[PDB]
Amino acid sequence: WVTFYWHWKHVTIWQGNAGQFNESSTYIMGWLRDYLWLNSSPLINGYNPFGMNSLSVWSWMFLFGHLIWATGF
Amino acid sequence: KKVSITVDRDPVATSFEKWAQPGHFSRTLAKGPKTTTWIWNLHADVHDFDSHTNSLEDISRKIFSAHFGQLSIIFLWLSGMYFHGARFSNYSAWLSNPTAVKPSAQVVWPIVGQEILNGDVGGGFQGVQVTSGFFQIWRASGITSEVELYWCALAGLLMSGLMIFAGWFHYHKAAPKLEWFQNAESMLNHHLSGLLGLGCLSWAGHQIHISLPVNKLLDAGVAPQEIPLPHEFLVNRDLMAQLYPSFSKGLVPFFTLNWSEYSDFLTFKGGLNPVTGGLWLSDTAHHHLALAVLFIVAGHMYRTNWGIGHSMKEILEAHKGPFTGEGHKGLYEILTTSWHAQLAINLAMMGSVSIIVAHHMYAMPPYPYIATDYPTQLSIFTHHMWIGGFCVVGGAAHAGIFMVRDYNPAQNYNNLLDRVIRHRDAIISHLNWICIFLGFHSFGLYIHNDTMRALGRTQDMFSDTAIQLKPVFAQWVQSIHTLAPGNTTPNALATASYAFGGDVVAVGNKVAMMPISLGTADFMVHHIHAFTIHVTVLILLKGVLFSRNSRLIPDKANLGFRFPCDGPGRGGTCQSSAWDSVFLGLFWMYNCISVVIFHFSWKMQSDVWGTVQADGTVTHITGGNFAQSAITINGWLRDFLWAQASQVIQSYGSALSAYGLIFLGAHFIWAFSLMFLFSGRGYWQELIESIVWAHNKLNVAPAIQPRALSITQGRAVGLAHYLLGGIGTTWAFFLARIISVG
Amino acid sequence: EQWVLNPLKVKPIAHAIWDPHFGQPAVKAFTKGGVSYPVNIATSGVYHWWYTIGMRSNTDLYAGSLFLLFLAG
Amino acid sequence: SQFIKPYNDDPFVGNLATPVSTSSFTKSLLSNLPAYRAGLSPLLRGVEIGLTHGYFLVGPFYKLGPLRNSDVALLSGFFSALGLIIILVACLTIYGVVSFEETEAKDQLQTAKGWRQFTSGWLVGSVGGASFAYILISNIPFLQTAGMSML
Amino acid sequence: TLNLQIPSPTFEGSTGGWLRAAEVEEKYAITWTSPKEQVFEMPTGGAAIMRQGENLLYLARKEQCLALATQVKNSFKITDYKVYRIFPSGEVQYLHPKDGVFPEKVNAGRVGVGNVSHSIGKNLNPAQIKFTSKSFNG
Amino acid sequence: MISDTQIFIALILALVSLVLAIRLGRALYQ
Amino acid sequence: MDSNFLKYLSTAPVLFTVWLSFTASFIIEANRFFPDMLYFPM
Amino acid sequence: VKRGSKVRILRKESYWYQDIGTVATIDTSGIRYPVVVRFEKVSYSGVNTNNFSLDEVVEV
Amino acid sequence: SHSVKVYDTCIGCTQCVRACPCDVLEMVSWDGCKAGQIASAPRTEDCIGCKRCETACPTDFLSVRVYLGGETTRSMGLAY
Ligand code: CLA
Ligand code: CLA
Ligand code: CLA
Ligand code: CLA
Ligand SMILES: CC1=CCCC(C)(C)[C@H]1/C=C/C(C)=C/C=C/C(C)=C/C=C/C=C(C)/C=C/C=C(C)/C=C/C1=C(C)CCCC1(C)C
Ligand SMILES: CC1=CCCC(C)(C)[C@H]1/C=C/C(C)=C/C=C/C(C)=C/C=C/C=C(C)/C=C/C=C(C)/C=C/C1=C(C)CCCC1(C)C
Ligand SMILES: CC1=C(C/C=C(\C)CCC[C@H](C)CCC[C@H](C)CCCC(C)C)C(=O)c2ccccc2C1=O
Ligand code: SF4
Ligand code: SF4
Repeated sequence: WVTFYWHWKHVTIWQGNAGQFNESSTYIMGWLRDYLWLNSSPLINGYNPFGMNSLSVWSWMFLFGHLIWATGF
Repeated sequence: KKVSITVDRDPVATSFEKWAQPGHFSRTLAKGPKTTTWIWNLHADVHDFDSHTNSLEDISRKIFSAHFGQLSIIFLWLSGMYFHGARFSNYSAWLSNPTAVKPSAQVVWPIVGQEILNGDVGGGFQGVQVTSGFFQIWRASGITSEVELYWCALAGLLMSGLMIFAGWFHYHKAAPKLEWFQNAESMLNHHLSGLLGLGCLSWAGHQIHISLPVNKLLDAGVAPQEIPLPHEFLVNRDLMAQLYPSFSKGLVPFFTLNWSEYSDFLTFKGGLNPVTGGLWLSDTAHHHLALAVLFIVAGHMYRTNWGIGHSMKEILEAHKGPFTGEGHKGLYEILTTSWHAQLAINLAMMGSVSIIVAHHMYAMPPYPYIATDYPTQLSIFTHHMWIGGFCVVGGAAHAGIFMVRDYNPAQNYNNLLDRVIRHRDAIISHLNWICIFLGFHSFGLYIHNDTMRALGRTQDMFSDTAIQLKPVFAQWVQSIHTLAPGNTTPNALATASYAFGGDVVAVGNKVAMMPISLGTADFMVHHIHAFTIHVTVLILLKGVLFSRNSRLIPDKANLGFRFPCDGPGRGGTCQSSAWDSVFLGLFWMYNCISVVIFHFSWKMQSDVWGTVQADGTVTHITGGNFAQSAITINGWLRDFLWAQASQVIQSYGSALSAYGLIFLGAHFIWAFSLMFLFSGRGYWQELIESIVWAHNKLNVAPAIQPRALSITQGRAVGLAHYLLGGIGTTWAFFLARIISVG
Repeated sequence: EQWVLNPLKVKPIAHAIWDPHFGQPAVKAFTKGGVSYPVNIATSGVYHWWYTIGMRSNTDLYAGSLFLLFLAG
Repeated sequence: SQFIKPYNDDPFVGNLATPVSTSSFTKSLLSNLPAYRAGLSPLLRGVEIGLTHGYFLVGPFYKLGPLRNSDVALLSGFFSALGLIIILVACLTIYGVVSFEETEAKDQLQTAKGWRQFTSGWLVGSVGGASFAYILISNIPFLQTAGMSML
Repeated sequence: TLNLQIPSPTFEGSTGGWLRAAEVEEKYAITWTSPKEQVFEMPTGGAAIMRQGENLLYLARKEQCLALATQVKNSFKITDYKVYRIFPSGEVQYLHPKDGVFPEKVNAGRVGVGNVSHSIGKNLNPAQIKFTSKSFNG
Repeated sequence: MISDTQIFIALILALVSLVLAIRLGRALYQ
Repeated sequence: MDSNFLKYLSTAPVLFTVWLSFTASFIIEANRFFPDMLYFPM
Repeated sequence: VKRGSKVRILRKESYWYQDIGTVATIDTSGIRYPVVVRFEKVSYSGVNTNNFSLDEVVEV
Repeated sequence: SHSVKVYDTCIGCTQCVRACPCDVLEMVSWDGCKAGQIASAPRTEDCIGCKRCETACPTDFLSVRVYLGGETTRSMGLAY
């Protein structure tokens, strides 16, 4: 929760779009859509059927986490 | 005679006394609560009739009357659906314009701004869009007005009252004896010939006499209000004979076996109706009539009061060979004494039948204008897939319950059950090995393809533009079934479904059905399905076969079907019961059905569903991305999960915003479930001790001592909230996406 | 030594990549930071810390590494 | 006429005598395998087993490896098979080190000297079989394309 | 003493029986006498039919033998059963009932092992017995 | 930049640290 | 009124459901006749 | 203490410590815990009676 | 092997001995209770640690106590 708050606030200030955080952080759907879904696009495009770039390792590691977390269950 | 009616009159007096005594059915529970555990035990074991008494007759009577109560509830639900279709729906406007009017049969009151959920569904109507498919069913049945829906609702209410009265009469006034219930041959004869056979015959009658002329007039472009009433189709043979001239010949061709004269309203055309995108109703009428004939013939098989007929005990005992000892001996006694074995078999069959229904109903749309209603198709496939999986796991669970409780080794010496028990280790070891093999050579392909695409080696992947795993067998079966009309099915005009191959059937510029090609991704996901089903079988079968004893616990049958453990000893014996195996198999059923419905949604949205435009090209919803993206987990994550969730998270401020709310709420409850799943009883009991101290300080401690939920109840509550959360999340995501884009 | 001259435009390199499971496009896509070999872009902030406390070249970085090796011994 | 019987006329041992487990064909095949065949030193058992497994180890590495579309595919596959052979020989060595105490008996597989002889034979057979497979694929164009050369 | 020549109940065999550790580490034996030939459930899974007279059976664990003893006690009223431990060297150690009288009945000559002369709430805290071989019981 | 000799010197110091770490591990293992 | 039926009606689940529906009906009618009460009006 | 009296428990490990029970029987023989006390609240094991010594019971 | 202790709060109801699946406990003569008997654990090398005896004990907080210790083949319930 702390790192989600820190990262979403700092990304919205650095983008010059702090009003997006000011209007979307008051409800959970804003957190899910404007922070989690919105900022996932370069991460899930680290590799695709069209190519790959330098983020691909994080694109792997992300999925890696989604695997290993589930294994703990 | 041997098959007769025996009934006891007034066995239980109708009184409200036991209504005021919770736990009356159980001698342990009738003493009254001392702890909060009592309440949960009261609601958990209440319909577990065999644990309250040893008399099979009373248990069977309770089962019969509870089945009547469920039938009453189902009839009340159907009457409700008919009434809400009659009064709160846009059904006439949908009948006038099926291709442009969204079905809607739920209207909300304006209270707190929830009237925004009454979306613009077309036809001058505002309401919640419905995906149960009732509009297409009523169009197929020939219902053209809401008055007929009102009468259907009244009939449903009357049948609900009749069922609940029959339950009260057949428990409380005239309860059948145990000898009446123990007639398997008579029950099968009556239920095959009368329930299925006469039901199919009467529905074929309704289809031929009512559904075919009304639907023929509807497909010709006649407005519903000028269509003649069904009784006019019954009495005016000329009015029918303009549409089907063979009705001018009457019933003489039927009794003289000149049946081809009836070839215009009993057809075997196949394919789909080009106007509506559904199956030809003449094909369905011959189909249900043939099913009626086959079921009535099958309903004369079993021996009864008269000398003709088969004896199932003799049939079972005659089938035995050198590999199997005594063979099928002793199973008739098991299935005529243990209700749990019958519940296992019937739940397993109903689940498999529901799965077959889901597959065969997406692939061959049977109703007019249901094929281009993509939300209805997705909803009924997902719903019946989930019901089928639940019923299969319940069949396994109640098989385990039979194994713990009703199994007698003295009556089961060297039969098939005994030999299955005696090589349970070989069964579970070979199945475990094949499950690990399936897991490696199915999921490691996805992991390998993810790594290769991440490593920048596209030529090293498993894909159609790389090293190929071609589904040659399924493609060959598709080629045979496409070639089947005129070669192995000479009397079929078209294929059974266009999914095997053929033309693109499109209705109102939307694809009703088109060929569904199978490539490397389809190979991988079908072997993923096989892997998940085999692992679920491994869990459930291992729980059933080791329900009575094991090398760990030699007296597991004495502990019962449902116990938390046998202590921390032997290293730890946690989750050793068959119930905990069902508890894990429900999770794996959830995983299996989730992957199945994800495959279904993506494959129909990418390769089947879409819009037809000029020059005959088909523009799919996701533009054919399944072939190159469904070979990696990253492709599933981005192009299916991330891409299609845009509709449910941007639904706020629109009519679909409730799905987004439900989306979040399911996301909440599933996570809440892990609090039960990951934790243990002692922590919560000590925290409850502290809270009890707090309530003692203000002298407000309850007389019923609060206790933490049991270990089994902790597992069950976590599983129930987990399943509710996951199914609700998939529900909201699927429904919001398919309503928005389809 | 490149990063000290232009701190706000040059991407800091943490360490080199030698992975024989790489294909050629992964070798190309990780070749950043003004060097001719695949590298990882540093997120630890050691560049800013070491630059602020007075290190400018690669020689004193190596001397500090030697001193800490000796101190660990 | 029962086809499934208790194993070794003991009904309480954890095994059953089945046609798959205890028929004449199964007993003949198991007794004629080098791991069970009488009259063999452990060295020759190792030689036969290593020849077979090292011979078949070349194929998947040649046909599916990362260098399979290059001119050095067979050389890379044989070298990878040899590395796998060396790894398995190390596995055999540590198994024999930890599993057996030093005894005079050396004519059985489950002795220290017998397992060392078996490991030596398995290494020599594996290298010989892998080299034979390399020679055959190098010298026969039918094996290089796995049968598409006929088309 | 254990008579090795006692005939066994008629069983068709199963995969649940004893493994290599029975012939290598230790094995257990149970004998009992039945008044008639009757079908019982094996503790390893499966049904066997015990003969009239004496029955000898071999198991891998003591708990399996005692589970069978409890089963035949509550289902066939057989209480004369005897459980022995057998080693690979052939030494047979009689286990149950140890002095001929069942453990739930008091017999003379039995001495108490593990008895503590105070209530459980009078056990010591670990801090008295840290860095010391004194027991927590006192 | 750094030369080969400097890397070799660092490797020699790391080997000395390896010997000292092995000695500390043996001392801790009694 | 049969006393056993009244005692059944006095059970915790029936009274719980009736009381919570009664409370919900108060909240629903209050928000129907006096909507959008974010605040206590001054 | 006597028959019928209400007593408070001073045994620390007891479930009913500082709670009130009723004396059901006082044994006269040389028993370490001769005071049978019956409680209205059941324990975690579901029992509602226990034996205590004379110093573990105080009259209220 | 696990350690099983019997404290002098035992009332000699013989339930723990009857609940034991491994024949670890037995009843011996005693003068501390009205029943004239106390439980004892001479055979804790066969104790698996299932704590069925602790479940069976009716005295408020238990008189028989099982402390899990070093695991052996018998205590781990291994048939292999
Ligand atoms: C041909 C006669 C006949 C028919 C039609 C049925 C029909 C049925 N039996 Mg059944 N039964 C029969 C003979 C028959 N039984 C005999 C002879 C025995 C004794 C051996 C039994 C013993 C038996 C048991 C023990 C149980 C059933 C159950 C059921 C129901 C299954 C649930 C279902 O699909 O409901 C949906 C199907 C419907 C048709 C819904 C309508 C329900 C009503 C009752 C149908 C009445 C039709 C009526 C006779 C004809 C009027 C139609 C028209 C002329 C107006 C179903 C209603 C089960 C149940 O749920 O019991 C309550 C059950 O547990 N039966
Ligand atoms: C044909 C259907 C059928 C029938 C007749 C039975 C009948 C029985 N089952 Mg069975 N079972 C079934 C299907 C069926 N089951 C299926 C499909 C499964 C798999 C999930 C199981 C799994 C199962 C287990 C694991 C067990 C039983 C048990 C029992 C027995 C007692 C049940 C009881 O008292 O519950 C009383 C009723 C309840 C406790 C109500 C349950 C309410 C559920 C959990 C929540 C429903 C959520 C709702 C749909 C959504 C709400 C969400 C909303 C709030 C947002 C009884 C013989 C138990 C037993 O003792 O057998 C001997 C047992 O241990 N069954
Ligand atoms: C995504 C998480 C995850 C994963 C990977 C697994 C994996 C497994 N579960 Mg499990 N499970 C999970 C979640 C998961 N589970 C959850 C959440 C539940 C909750 C109820 C369960 C409940 C459950 C039950 C009840 C059962 C299993 C079983 C199994 C095994 C099935 C055999 C198999 O498929 O082998 C294939 C192995 C995999 C797919 C794992 C990934 C391996 C791939 C191929 C990559 C390999 C890389 C390589 C090894 C790395 C080497 C590097 C080196 C440095 C080490 C397997 C070990 C069953 C079992 O063991 O019976 C056989 C069984 O009965 N699980
Ligand atoms: C098939 C999958 C795969 C494999 C096997 C590798 C293998 C490797 N990659 Mg890699 N990579 C892959 C896919 C893969 N990659 C993909 C898909 C991407 C995305 C493009 C990358 C991106 C990538 C980058 C960007 C980098 C690598 C690097 C490396 C190398 C790390 C060397 C190292 O430090 O070893 C030693 C290994 C470890 C220290 C990890 C083990 C840690 C353990 C598990 C912790 C617990 C230890 C504990 C004390 C127990 C000890 C056990 C005892 C036996 C020692 C190694 C050769 C790095 C490199 O070149 O460095 C030389 C590097 O910078 N890779
Ligand atoms: C097909 C059949 C149909 C279906 C059913 C089925 C039964 C499963 C299946 C059978 C299947 C499978 C099991 C087929 C069985 C297969 C195995 C893999 C065949 C291995 C053959 C090894 C031979 C060629 C070589 C020895 C090397 C020679 C001597 C060496 C020369 C070397 C020596 C040391 C001397 C120095 C020179 C060099 C070159 C170094
Ligand atoms: C975790 C725990 C384990 C147990 C112990 C512990 C202390 C409790 C702790 C360990 C801890 C930490 C402290 C362990 C960390 C340990 C050490 C520092 C690992 C360093 C290894 C350096 C490699 C082997 C060598 C390069 C040198 C090669 C041989 C040189 C070539 C040379 C160059 C080219 C120049 C020419 C000359 C030659 C000689 C040829
Ligand atoms: C939270 C939790 C509990 C605590 C749950 C408590 C004991 C039961 C909660 C039931 C409440 C009282 C009923 C529903 C709550 C309603 C929202 C409000 C209560 C209404 C009152 C008038 C009753 C367990 O007992 C438990 C047991 C085993 C594994 C995990 C867990 C676990 O995670
Ligand atoms: S833990 Fe189990 S085996 Fe050990 S003494 Fe108690 S009941 Fe017997
Ligand atoms: S169960 Fe408890 S009270 Fe009964 S004899 Fe055993 S130790 Fe004593």
